[PDB]
Amino acid sequence: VVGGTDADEGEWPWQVSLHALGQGHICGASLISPNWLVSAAHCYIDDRGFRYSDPTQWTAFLGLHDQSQRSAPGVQERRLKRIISHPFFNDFTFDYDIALLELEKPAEYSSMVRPISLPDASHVFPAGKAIWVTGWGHTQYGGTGALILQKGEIRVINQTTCENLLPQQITPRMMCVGFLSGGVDSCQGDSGGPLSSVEADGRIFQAGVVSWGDGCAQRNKPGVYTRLPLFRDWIKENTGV
Ligand SMILES: *[C@@](O)(c1nc2ccccc2s1)[C@H](CCCNC(=N)N)NC(=O)[C@H](CC(C)C)NC(=O)Cc1cccc(CNC(C)=O)c1
Ligand SMILES: [Cl-]
Ligand SMILES: [Cl-]
Ligand SMILES: [Cl-]
Ligand SMILES: [Cl-]
Ligand SMILES: [Cl-]
Repeated sequence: VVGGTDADEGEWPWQVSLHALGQGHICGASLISPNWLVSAAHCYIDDRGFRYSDPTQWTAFLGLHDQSQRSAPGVQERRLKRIISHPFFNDFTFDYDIALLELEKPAEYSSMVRPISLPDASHVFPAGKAIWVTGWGHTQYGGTGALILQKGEIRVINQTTCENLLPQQITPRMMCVGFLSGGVDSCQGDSGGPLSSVEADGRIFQAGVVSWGDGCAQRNKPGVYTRLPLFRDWIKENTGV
């Protein structure tokens, strides 16, 4: 996250850190039930001789605040049993960039570990709506990740503007969220993490999944996120949640 600040301990208890292959934190995810996470399909693709598609190579850290304090009280580690990528996902256009991760053993809910609510299929997050993005990704494009979880407030951008800013790249599964002036954005290592939207009655719903962007925090180049309402039924069919 570029242009954000340190999250408070326990502030985003659905935010998960996914480590693989002894490389440390790679991608984010969100807790949606005791046994299931939502993430980005693109994080789980074999590449460069590393078998990122093998669920047995991953460790999920729940309740984590600081990557250098993985043994802090309340942090839970879980293995993955399987990774279900959306059947229409592909890594040419990155359309349908969403995956479901099954934990080998259930999370234990606490003040530090608890799920985020999924939005109904009919919900639309309108242009201008404030949304939070969180993660341990780079704090500058080309930079280095954050030890302490970062948060930043961004806003939904008009879909036609999004399409025009990123020509031939934005499908209707994608949503631009950020600022046209830049400054606050997700970045490399935030992929797969949730957008968290505070709704009118104070309830928080997941509003999307960090996917991609042209650089980070640049003017006219807001982050691109997978929309979540479209996938409510698919999530229910595959997880029971
Ligand atoms: C994710 O954090 C990560 N994705 C991977 C994939 C493999 C290993 C590790 C990680 S971390 C990162 C989030 C970036 C969010 N950026 C902003 N909000 N500004 N996603 C990426 O790095 C993705 C990964 C691909 C596999 C989807 N790539 C990009 O973000 C770069 C990019 C993708 C697609 C189009 C463009 C536009 N370029 C041009 C010339 O038009 C850039
Ligand atoms: Cl479950
Ligand atoms: Cl486990
Ligand atoms: Cl939406
Ligand atoms: Cl806008
Ligand atoms: Cl301009």
